[PDB]
Amino acid sequence: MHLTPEEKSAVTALWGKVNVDEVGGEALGRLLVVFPWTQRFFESFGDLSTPDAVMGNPKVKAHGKKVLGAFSDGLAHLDNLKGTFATLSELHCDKLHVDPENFRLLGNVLVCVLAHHFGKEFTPPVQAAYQKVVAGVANALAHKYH
Amino acid sequence: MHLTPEEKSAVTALWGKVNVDEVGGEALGRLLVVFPWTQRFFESFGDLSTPDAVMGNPKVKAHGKKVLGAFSDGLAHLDNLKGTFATLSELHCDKLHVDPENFRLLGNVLVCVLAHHFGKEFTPPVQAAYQKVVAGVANALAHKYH
Amino acid sequence: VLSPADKTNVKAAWGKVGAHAGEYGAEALERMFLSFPTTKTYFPHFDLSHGSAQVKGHGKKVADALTNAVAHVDDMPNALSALSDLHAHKLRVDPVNFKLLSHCLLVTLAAHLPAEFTPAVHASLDKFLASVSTVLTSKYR
Amino acid sequence: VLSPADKTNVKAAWGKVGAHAGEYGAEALERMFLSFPTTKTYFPHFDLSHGSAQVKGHGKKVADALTNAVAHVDDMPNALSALSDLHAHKLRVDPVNFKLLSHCLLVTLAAHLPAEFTPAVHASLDKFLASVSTVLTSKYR
Ligand code: HEM
Ligand code: HEM
Ligand code: HEM
Ligand code: HEM
Repeated sequence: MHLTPEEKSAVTALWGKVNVDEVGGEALGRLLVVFPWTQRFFESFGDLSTPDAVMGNPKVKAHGKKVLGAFSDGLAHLDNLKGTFATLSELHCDKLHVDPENFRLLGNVLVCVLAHHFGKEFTPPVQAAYQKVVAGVANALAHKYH
Repeated sequence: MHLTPEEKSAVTALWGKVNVDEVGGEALGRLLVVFPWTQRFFESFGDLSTPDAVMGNPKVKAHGKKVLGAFSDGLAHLDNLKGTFATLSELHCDKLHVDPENFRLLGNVLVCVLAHHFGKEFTPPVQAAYQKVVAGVANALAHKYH
Repeated sequence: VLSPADKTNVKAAWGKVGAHAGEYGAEALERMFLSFPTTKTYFPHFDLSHGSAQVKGHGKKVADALTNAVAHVDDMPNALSALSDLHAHKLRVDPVNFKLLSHCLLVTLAAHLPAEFTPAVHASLDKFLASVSTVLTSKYR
Repeated sequence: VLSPADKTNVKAAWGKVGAHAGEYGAEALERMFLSFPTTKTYFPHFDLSHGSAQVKGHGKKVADALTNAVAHVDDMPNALSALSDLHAHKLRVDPVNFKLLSHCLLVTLAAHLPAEFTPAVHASLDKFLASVSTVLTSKYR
């Protein structure tokens, strides 16, 4: 990741303040509501017929937390996202058949949720570093597609 | 750039058959006709009002030769596209103000032109290799943007 | 929007494709799967080996849908209605993939129509395929 | 297609922005220039430093066009005809950039309207900004 030291530092400082439980459920729920075609991968989660249904779904919440836990690992491995997510990439490709374009959608939704949560603290420079991180993670998750 | 040996040989194999002069002119011209907004960078080239005016414009043709001459040189340094195109990347950014999306569009138009000239010979595997190469060149030209 | 000229260009080119449509659709799919592997995530239930009967049969359906769009070029949103619902609510294919297939179709036509694939026609065809993709993607949300 | 509930959501969200519209416009631009530096290629004649009067001034213009769009949500192609002309024929901005401005505007709204930026409203705004982008790039060719 061509991340600047000041970029790494800003990403890390904000992340130490993130409530993963709240943020994960919100990001995953928002992806499914804003881009409803992504619901195709989550049929087994139950009712996803309305925003409230989605946002309230406990499987959506629990899976959100897990996804964001994985995202946390990446932040501790920013100089090697590829090796960090190699297995998860293989799994999303060979077992789950998820179009990597979805990784990019989730990334931008995540940025929107961090803004919603941190308000003015999510300054344009902080956002810029996070955009690089979400693109980095998406690319690492797509790396073992074949 | 994940280019395998066989990908690389196929790219080079075909490239030896190209009349770079002609092809450069066809690709640039087609870009200007198919995606007309790209004409914003070439107003000093004169008449670009109709397909014939663009395709037969001597300045379009001469510029295309220049473009393809640089591309060929990239094909001789596939393992170091970034270094090869560094000065050109800076130029297109800092002096010419060219959105790198334009490099992507040109690449895809170049693929159509190669298909058009080589017909069958441009097989699916060969196209697949050329897609990787044009994305790599586009990425190399975009890499010094800031 | 398609212009009168565009419409003439598309009818003429597709008219020359004629009875080879199905085969060109099948080749367009092969080129797509090979050049843009991420598109394969939508066809896990298919045998994607070269020459596959499944690919050949699907290429025909794709080609026939385009032929129909050309046949109803002044009423495309209505002629493609059924297909737009299918891609939006059952299949749920991310919109970026439409551009990939469109590009491969064009490459396929260029490789087979040396004389017809002039710059004006290429331009009309590009707009046509973008129009078709817009329709197929219009009911996504 | 914007639904009645979408229209309601956008009018509501945009209403609270009220007098801040201009500041939010400038903020969205600054976020785009920093997050997606290729967008700067369209503004070589601007001072792009933080706090620039050019950016502020342009932010207002963008925000006002957006207010106009919201006010004419049922008839966007007509209300934005001139702007569509401008972006298509004079400015000639590559279409991929509209998604980038759209995203930054959404981030700006999220950061300023925590109460109003619910999941349903987020969805409607995303669709609205996509619709605006479609109208602005509809005359490109
Ligand atoms: C930031 C990007 C993402 C990361 C880091 C991530 C991470 C994960 C992790 C850690 C798992 C658990 C795997 C297991 O142990 O079984 C998982 C499962 C899964 N992911 Fe992702 N994911 C991402 C994005 C996506 C998106 C965008 C989609 C589709 C929209 C998706 C689809 C799935 C599906 C369908 C599962 C299986 C869930 C289940 O039913 O148990 N993922 N992902
Ligand atoms: C394969 C991708 C490309 C390569 C290798 C390439 C290479 C070149 C080269 C060698 C020059 C001459 C540099 C000089 O004058 O010192 C040039 C100039 C230029 N390039 Fe590119 N170029 C590419 C794509 C593009 C595209 C897609 C655009 C915009 C649509 C563009 C816009 C321009 C402009 C406006 C000039 C100056 C033209 C003039 O002489 O007035 N380039 N480029
Ligand atoms: C030019 C645009 C396209 C057209 C005209 C088109 C047309 C069609 C048609 C006619 C069918 C068959 C429906 C039936 O059974 O009657 C179909 C199915 C399907 N399409 Fe598309 N399609 C287009 C683009 C795409 C893209 C970009 C993708 C994803 C990469 C896609 C993925 C699929 C899938 C997965 C099916 C179901 C195949 C099966 O399970 O049998 N299509 N399409
Ligand atoms: C949400 C979509 C957008 C809207 C509503 C919008 C709106 C506007 C408005 C109202 C103007 C000023 C016209 C006047 O002077 O009366 C303008 C100009 C301009 N726009 Fe956009 N715009 C949008 C997206 C974009 C994007 C994506 C780009 C490229 C990144 C862009 C680049 C420009 C440029 C370069 C000007 C001329 C600025 C100047 O020279 O002062 N616009 N736009």
